[PDB]
Amino acid sequence: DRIDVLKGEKALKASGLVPEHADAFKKIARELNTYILFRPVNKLATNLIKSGVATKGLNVHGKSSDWGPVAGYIPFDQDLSKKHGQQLAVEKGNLENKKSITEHEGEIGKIPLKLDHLRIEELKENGIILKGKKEIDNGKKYYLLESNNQVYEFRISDENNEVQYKTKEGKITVLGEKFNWRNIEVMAKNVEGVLKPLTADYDLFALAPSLTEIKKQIPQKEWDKVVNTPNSLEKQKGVTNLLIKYGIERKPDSTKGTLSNWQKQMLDRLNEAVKYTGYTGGDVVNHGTNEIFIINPEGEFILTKNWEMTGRFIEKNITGKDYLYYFNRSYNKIAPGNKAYIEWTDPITKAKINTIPTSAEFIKNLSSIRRSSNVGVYKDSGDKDEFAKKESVKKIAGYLSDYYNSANHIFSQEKKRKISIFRGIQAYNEIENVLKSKQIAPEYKNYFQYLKERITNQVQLLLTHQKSNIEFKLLYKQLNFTENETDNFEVFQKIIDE
Ligand code: NI
Repeated sequence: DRIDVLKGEKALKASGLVPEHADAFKKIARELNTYILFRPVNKLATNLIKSGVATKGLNVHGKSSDWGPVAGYIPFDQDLSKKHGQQLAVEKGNLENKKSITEHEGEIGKIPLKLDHLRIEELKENGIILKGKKEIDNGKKYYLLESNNQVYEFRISDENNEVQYKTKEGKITVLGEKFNWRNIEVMAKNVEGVLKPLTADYDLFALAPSLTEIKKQIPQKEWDKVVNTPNSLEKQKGVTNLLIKYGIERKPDSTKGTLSNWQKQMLDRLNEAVKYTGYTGGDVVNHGTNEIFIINPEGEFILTKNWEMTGRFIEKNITGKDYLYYFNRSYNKIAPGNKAYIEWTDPITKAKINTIPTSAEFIKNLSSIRRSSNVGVYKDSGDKDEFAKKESVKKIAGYLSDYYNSANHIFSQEKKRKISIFRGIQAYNEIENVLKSKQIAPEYKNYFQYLKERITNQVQLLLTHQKSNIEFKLLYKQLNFTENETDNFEVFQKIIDE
């Protein structure tokens, strides 16, 4: 799990959050016994945010800029964002910015970018732009601004800090355009009749509260009456109903993007803590859901370098220590040694995967196959057994997610690993049965063989991680040395041959 992660001040610098904000979060995590995870913030947006600039909310999906004079802000023209020249990307962004203005009837607009005094300085402190030799045009007083832009040229003005821009001599934008000097406009919010510029916001990746702490707050009588009973080990639906009842876990059928009542109070707490530190731009956190910034229940800072590392960190320190977290995205629980993990290629996206899919990924994968081959999982037309067939695929999707999540509501840490392995085995079994009906189309057959192999591989590495001599023992316990050598050798030979 701790695969070369960063921590302390180095983790804080890589995350982009403003130092005083992260520090106030540290207290929340500690007062509430919760893990707080954030996506990394655009590092060129940190100063803007600490200086009070407002953050973008739900209504603006335009990417902020990482380069040029506009760096940190959200350019109306997305060819000035972290998307240097991706045709498809820039076109999607520009559209979103236009719609942001039309759909919010005045609450969102665009205003000319004004690089004040201190900002130009800050840009100069970094490798972004430098001031320079003045320029004259239409009786206007200018100052070009040097930026490694391949395709654009910029410049500022004197009285008004307005910043302008034009295409290079014979260069074309990625949309097939070119033009003369136009002011640079950025996305804005209508505060009290006045449009204020917007910058990057703090993206919550997750909030993982303590399950044991939660249990302690629930009336003892009710808990023992909803938990301690008939469900033998696995299948704790009771735990789930209590978490929903007391506003800890979101409603049954998660609306488009609803937040649990505990999550809403947590947002208020975070935003309130940031205001208390002098922030005057409103809220810094606006919704709750490849490096990840982590603040643990002890106020420590950690930063994971990629998704596999953060998936393993969550399993070991958060989920494995009884904090709450649900995986929607998959990862390999045990990392690759010499023999790389086999891969599957999505027919449509052409993406490659080497993990056991979670439920939603499984549903998507099957969707790619359905598109690409134009047939469903089964072949018998005039559906008969149409009920079990559908149920069958549903059971597999359920077990794939259980492999990653059944241990979320299980208290015993040693039971967590045991239930997870067993879930993987149930998935394998269900998949094999689907293949044993012999009524599966061929493009799906290949994908199911891939699932069988990855499952087999991971379940073998998990068992061994616990008991390194378990392979030997599973076979050894089945042998009998009270018999004579020859008889005992036949038994051995049957077991490994079957
Ligand atoms: Ni956001």
